[PDB]
Amino acid sequence: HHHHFNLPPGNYKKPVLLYSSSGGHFLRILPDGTVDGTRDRSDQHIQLQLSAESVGEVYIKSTETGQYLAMDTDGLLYGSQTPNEECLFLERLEENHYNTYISKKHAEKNWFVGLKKNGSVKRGPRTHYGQKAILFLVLPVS
Repeated sequence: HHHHFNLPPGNYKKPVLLYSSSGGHFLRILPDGTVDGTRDRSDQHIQLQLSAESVGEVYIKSTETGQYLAMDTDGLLYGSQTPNEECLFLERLEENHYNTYISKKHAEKNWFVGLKKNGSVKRGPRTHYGQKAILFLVLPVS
C-alpha cells in the first residue's frame, strides 16, 4: 500500500548472488552477523537463497550460515539466526530491469537494502527511491 507492485521475473529455486553494479560488489553476510559487500566471487558468504512469504515478499538467507538478512530499528543491516519481522523485504522491479529490496517493517519510511560503490551497506534512512546503491541484479551461482 506504500509502494508499487512491479515484480521481477525469475524465481527462488536455486542459490543466487545479489550484485551491485556501481562498485561491482556482491552482498555478503559474514558469520558474525555483519553485512557488507565484496568483489571476491569465491567468497563463501555471498551465496544467498531467496524465498517467498507473500507474493512480492522475500527472505534473503545465507546458504553458508543460515542467517537471514534483516534491518534493525535504526536502519542497520545484520544477519539474524531466526526469521523475524525485520527479515522480510518487499522485492520489486526497478528502472524496468533491477531488483530493489524494501524493509517490510519500515516500508512506510522507504528504507532499502543498499550496497555502496565502496562496498559498505547503507543505513535505512540514508536510502531513497532514485539511488544507485539500492539497485541489484540477482545472479545465478555457477
